[PDB]
Amino acid sequence: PQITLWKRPLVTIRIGGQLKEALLDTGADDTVLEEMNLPGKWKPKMIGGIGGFIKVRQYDQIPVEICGHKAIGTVLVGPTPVNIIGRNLLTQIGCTLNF
Amino acid sequence: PQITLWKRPLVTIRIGGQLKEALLDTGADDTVLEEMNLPGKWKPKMIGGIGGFIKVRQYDQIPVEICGHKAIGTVLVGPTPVNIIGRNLLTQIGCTLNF
Ligand SMILES: CC(C)CN(C[C@@H](O)[C@H](Cc1ccccc1)NC(=O)O[C@H]1CO[C@H]2OCC[C@H]21)S(=O)(=O)c1ccc(N)cc1
Repeated sequence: PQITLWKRPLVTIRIGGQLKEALLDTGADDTVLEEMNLPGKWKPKMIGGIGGFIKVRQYDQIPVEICGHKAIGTVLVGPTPVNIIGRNLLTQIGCTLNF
Repeated sequence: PQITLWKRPLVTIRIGGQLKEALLDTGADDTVLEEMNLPGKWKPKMIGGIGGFIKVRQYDQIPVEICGHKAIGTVLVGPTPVNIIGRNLLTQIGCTLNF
């Protein structure tokens, strides 16, 4: 799709079998989801945002379907204010910015 | 033009007659720039992201050019680690997400 920006670019995703809403976030290097259970191994990591640093759980090589487009990559889980889809997955689905 | 998301979507902007590098950020409601001493009235605000909140100064109706496209609107100024062009100005320069 082409998505304009007069509203937040919120989309439905599928992950670990479940639906969620998430924000397409070109200013995020990484995909960060609010607290949820995912299968498999994870590693403790830290990541910084505008307000400082948080602890997250890093899950690798995770399948995520975004507006019907498939990705498989790293998902961080922790106290983000909103689920965000970062560039690690936006690149997989072929996103670009256009003006 | 089209901006890839393999790397951070940094572009040149002009504001308050300084040229700066800033992120084209679909995840940001409002534009936030690194600390700078702009002229004019402002109002305090808190904005929140990963890690919590920062305090910023809200300026209104500031001219900002972004890759040669003119815009004018709200600019927040405070201790962000990166200059961020948010949706308030992205719409004004014609920016969409596409996949
Ligand atoms: C978390 C979003 C809902 C909101 N943020 C925009 C977001 O794009 C920031 C923008 C950003 C970018 C760099 C540093 C701080 C903030 N990215 C971010 O937090 O990404 C994190 C996940 O991937 C990592 O890569 C970048 C930081 C990590 S935000 O910076 O907090 C923000 C909040 C309010 C406004 N008006 C402006 C910006």
